[PDB]
Amino acid sequence: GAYKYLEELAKKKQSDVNLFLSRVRAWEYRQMNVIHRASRPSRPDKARRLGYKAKQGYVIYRIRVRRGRSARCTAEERVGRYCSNLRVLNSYWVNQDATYKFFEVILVDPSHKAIRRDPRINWIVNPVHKHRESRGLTSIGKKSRGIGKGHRFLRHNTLSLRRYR
Amino acid sequence: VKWPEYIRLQRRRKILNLRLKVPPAIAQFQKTLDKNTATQVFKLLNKYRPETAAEKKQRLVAEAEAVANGKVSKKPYNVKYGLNHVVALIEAKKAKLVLIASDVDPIELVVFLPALCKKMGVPYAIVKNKARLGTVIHQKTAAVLAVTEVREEDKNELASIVSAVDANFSAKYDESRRKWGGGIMGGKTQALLAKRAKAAAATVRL
Amino acid sequence: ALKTFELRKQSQENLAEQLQELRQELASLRVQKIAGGSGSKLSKIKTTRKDIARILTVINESNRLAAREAYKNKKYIPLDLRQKKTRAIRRALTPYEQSRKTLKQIKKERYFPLRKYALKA
Amino acid sequence: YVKTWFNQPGRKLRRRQARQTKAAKIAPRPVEAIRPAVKPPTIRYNMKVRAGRGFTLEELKAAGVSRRVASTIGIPVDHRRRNRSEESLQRNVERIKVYLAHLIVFPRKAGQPKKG
Amino acid sequence: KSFRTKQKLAKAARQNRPIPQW
Amino acid sequence: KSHTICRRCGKRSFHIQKSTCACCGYPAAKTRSYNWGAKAKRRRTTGTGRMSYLKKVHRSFKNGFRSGKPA
Amino acid sequence: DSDDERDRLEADLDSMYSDYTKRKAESDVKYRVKKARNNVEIVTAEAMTLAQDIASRRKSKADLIDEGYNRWSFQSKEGLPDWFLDEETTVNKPNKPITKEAVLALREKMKALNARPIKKVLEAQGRKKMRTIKRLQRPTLVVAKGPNKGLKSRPKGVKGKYKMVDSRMKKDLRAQKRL
RNA sequence: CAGAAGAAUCAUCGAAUCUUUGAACGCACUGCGCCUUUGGGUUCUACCAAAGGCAUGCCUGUUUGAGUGUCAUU
RNA sequence: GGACAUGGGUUAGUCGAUCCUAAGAGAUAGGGAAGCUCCGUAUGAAAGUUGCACGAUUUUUCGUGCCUAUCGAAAGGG
RNA sequence: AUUGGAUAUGCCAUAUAAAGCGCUUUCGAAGAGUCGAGUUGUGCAGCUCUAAAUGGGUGGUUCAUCUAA
RNA sequence: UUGACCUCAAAUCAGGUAGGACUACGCGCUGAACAAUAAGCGCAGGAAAAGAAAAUAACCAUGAUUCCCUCAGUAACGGUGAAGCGGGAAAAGCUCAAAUUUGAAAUCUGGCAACAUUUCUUUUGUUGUCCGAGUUGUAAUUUCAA
Ligand SMILES: [Zn+2]
Repeated sequence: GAYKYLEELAKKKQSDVNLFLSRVRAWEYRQMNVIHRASRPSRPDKARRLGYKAKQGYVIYRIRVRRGRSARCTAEERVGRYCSNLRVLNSYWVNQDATYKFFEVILVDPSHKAIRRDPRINWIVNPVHKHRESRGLTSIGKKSRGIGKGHRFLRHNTLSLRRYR
Repeated sequence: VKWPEYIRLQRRRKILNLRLKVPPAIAQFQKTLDKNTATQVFKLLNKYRPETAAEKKQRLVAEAEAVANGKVSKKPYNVKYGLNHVVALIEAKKAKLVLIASDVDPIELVVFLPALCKKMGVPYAIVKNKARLGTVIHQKTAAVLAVTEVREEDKNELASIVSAVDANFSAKYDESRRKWGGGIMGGKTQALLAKRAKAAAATVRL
Repeated sequence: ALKTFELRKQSQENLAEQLQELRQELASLRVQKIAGGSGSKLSKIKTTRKDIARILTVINESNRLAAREAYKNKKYIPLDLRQKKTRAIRRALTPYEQSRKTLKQIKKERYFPLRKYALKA
Repeated sequence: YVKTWFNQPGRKLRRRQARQTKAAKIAPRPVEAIRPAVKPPTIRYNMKVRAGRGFTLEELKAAGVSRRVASTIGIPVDHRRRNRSEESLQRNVERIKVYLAHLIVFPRKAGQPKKG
Repeated sequence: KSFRTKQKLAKAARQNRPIPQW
Repeated sequence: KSHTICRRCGKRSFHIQKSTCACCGYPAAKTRSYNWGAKAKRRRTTGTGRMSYLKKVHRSFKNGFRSGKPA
Repeated sequence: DSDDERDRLEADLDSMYSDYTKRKAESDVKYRVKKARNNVEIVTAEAMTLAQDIASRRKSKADLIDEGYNRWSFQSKEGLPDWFLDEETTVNKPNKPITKEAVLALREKMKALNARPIKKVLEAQGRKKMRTIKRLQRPTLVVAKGPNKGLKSRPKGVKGKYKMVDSRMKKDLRAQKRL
């Protein structure tokens, strides 16, 4: 499969191929708007493993955020507001230059029948997934608030008085 | 003249990809198979087109009627398509001829295929447009095609196509694909840039 | 007071004519009140107003049921004919969509469903 | 912020009702699954024996149950726990084997087409 | 004076109305 | 005069110069709410009006939001 | 011709950009007035921080050369068109760290010979001083009795700083004195 | 009080009506328009009225296009 | 009594508003901003309500030519 | 009336199918501007640099445990 | 010349969707003066969040999450202030990416047409057919416990 070669090819992000393409696409993304629709993912390998399937109801939106809160978290929140009728599934990193960091955000249409009839993405149509990006429930949103299992990551100041004390 | 923004982007990207220095793995796609051999390639490829969605249903309902009344065939021969399927065929050393589209949009989808095809010992060629490959397989686009088996009638035809690709694409170029591509400039561009370079190098170093 | 079941057995053109004559009767009775009326006339104002409502209800019900006949077994029907439970219910997953499973999960329940068992004490 | 326990009797009755509602749904079968026996992980507590989460994949296999039908008949499985000693293995095999001997399994309805 | 203020003034003058005797 | 009638909340708090009501925040889409104004909220919150549709939803829940006609 | 069609595209791209930069500059009043009327010059503070490091030997020259092989040095600019380079410098410019010492040194370089002569140090100081001089030249006891009893704000016929007394605070005053 | 004689200022409630606003959505904040269809009157190329429409972002599709974008075409 | 109660009273093709623009304001294009939002007003916008005209109908699949917001004045204009 | 999960029973069933367990002289993919290093802020974030494949994370006196993006 | 595709537009184009209110509980962001506090901002649900170990432990080992008791005012940090074990409530497990279906894109939205179905002429589907989406990868299979 070609998705193995893409995964190992995206690891070397300053090699001759990956440095030439990074500048060419960074200039190209700068010509377009800050938030513009992406017809297809620029990294089909990364979008695939983050939940994206090449069917109807899955959307890709490319956004650049100024460098210098996490930039990835800002990318999802600005895109989700821009496309308010979709659900922010996940997001990834595509490019960067001295001023901007470029991200691609995978969204899902909860009113599409190919989404509502898909047992593997039905979970996002329930109203409790309204604006996951806004409530810190995405992959980067979970990390930015320390959600995890281990020691690395109101019961204190309350006085609990029982009936028989 | 005021071009629209998207038209300006289109033409600037064309010039920008020329002035820059394109790496050898990305510049080898600028040098495609010649027009004569590509015609002969697609002649053989159009004898092995996968059967249409209607023609397949037409065959299946024909066999469905036979069992509905009361009731063994041959292995289908066609062209192999799909990036993951073709890459798996090359690594299996089953592909006899790989035809890579020259303008796959994220170029890294096919950037490793010439090297992978040369590593495994597979004759390969880079042909023009993703749409010609798509036309063969009844799609809008094929990033890559591959031939693994042909009928005994066309065994001699494929052996001639493979030799032509070897003589006209692999024996040719070869060193030309090991060189960084780009840097191409117009007739008057170097003179303008030479004046700009000497002016900048004089005292405009800040 | 006009009996509604009698009204429902008549055609719309007859209903329209009665509505026109009922509106004339209501207009005259209002004129008599502002010019000086009596106890009977004031009692006839509300009865006529309620009867005009009855005529309009029957005409409206007949019109809607006619629309429902035309749009029966259509994919799309007028918005005021559709359901109105709550905005959230109309947007929720349908029971068919909710109950959809993968082929993996269908095979699991077909071969290893939750059994009915018992422990002898 | 002061937490009060005036609903302590209300909570106790609500759980007893919830247990009763479970038994209404599933009557011939126990309202709790069978937990294994394990030894707590400390020098202070390793003499004792308490209830674990589930029976390891080796405890199920030794008893004769497969890991697929175990959940069906009410036997929880713990893919994480393992048997570092024969004492823990033989103890939980008999816990299952007693369970299987005391268990009544009602037959299901099997669909079978006209032909094979 | 628009229609709105004419109706507002009328209702303002309708608030300070003597109670009916029944 | 420095304030006129606000079209949204009907209070004479629409500032002439800033073209903004001091009570509700018109023409902003969101109404002006401030938790330090606890009494300000209870003066114009839900229930201070007809509440005609909410009373209809409350009444229609018991039977399951059903429709149709009886036998 | 593939070459000729290529050449005219570069000419059109170059010419249209120059028109854009021209009419973009024409919006400046000062620029319009201006048109009506090997070495290196260290003028950027970034270069001065670097130049200070080489001379002061704080950062080794060999380490500086190795640190110069980065993602940005391999993005060569040799021969690129102006419409591309102009945005690249504006956007894709690595922001190197900046030291106050280089800022002072640049100010020293920018200090012209006639920046602070006798007049610009005496009368310019004088105008500020005399301006500041012209800028510089530019409580009532009330007893809570009669109509003043039970007030909440400024009372009638009282202006400026004022204090209120009711003869009940006299007890607190004596206690405070004894404290 | 008067008056009326399946009553009711009844209950329940699954069918309807629901004026002007307001997230408020043709544009404005007394008004000013456009589009489709129907209708009237001493009365018809004029005038009038009525009904149904016309906000923004985005998603899927449809149709119509643009490109000195990538090509093919004896 | 400018109070209270009960009724009455303001009639426009020609008078004003309605129309136009003023300084300015202001949405749209784009760009910021964690953000409530801010900058921005022909700005690198594909900026035309049926922009306009031409044609025995053009391989009965449209060719040729031309030209290229809104608010803000009951004292201004009409 | 409106419904829920069962039971009994009728009809239909696309089974040339699908699954568990057991055996191997055959194989076994595992998430990157991420981890991390440096530094500046309040584990988290910014900036600079930027990986690995019995590798990597976390514990303990070589071992144990876990398998992130 | 004719036509494929890529990208980008347009429509009062076919069907959808978002906004505002409430805000006790819930999740984010921001944040003072004297406190992961108040205020301010964003976003949900009937619960939310968390959740099937890149978890503890040093034992004869434990085994997703949540909550309670306890650990314990303990260890540590220098007044602040946990967690492992232990007792209990409730228990349920799993889905993907990375594999060639290659002896057959086996997948799916929409239009039209019949056919059923309904808390319901208001709901929800099925069957047929056609255009499309999709090979730059939709199904079946597999998720390390394998
Ligand atoms: Zn208001």
